[PDB]
Amino acid sequence: DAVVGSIAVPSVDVNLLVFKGTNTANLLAGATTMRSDQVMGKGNYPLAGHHMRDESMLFGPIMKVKKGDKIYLTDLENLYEYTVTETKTIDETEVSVIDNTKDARITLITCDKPTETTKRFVAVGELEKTEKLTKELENKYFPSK
Repeated sequence: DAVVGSIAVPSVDVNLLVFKGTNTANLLAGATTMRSDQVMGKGNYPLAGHHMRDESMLFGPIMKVKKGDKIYLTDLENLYEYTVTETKTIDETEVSVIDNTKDARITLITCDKPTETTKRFVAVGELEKTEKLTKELENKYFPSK
């Protein structure tokens, strides 16, 4: 499989699998990494997720994310907790929001519409804490089916 872990935003009912690489195959599977080099809990961790007509799917609901909602990320070894600090709409050409940073952060990227658009909604969250993933934490923040 191409799964590397999970991401969860409980305030907007987002609970998805994280895939390695943003390609046409992984488009509807879940959240997808955008750089080959990005590491969880370190630098910038950009993730892309499609905005479908069904607003509840994938990264659709992160349109309604506010600061400072929690974003949970895991590689099934560690639980990485981020806190939303900025939400914005940008043009798709502004690739700068994908680049790595010195601060530990997560960058959620989705289309601002389910239709064709050159505009992207971006949610940035700063890392607040890191801890070992346990059964209880996994089931709490990344719960099943």
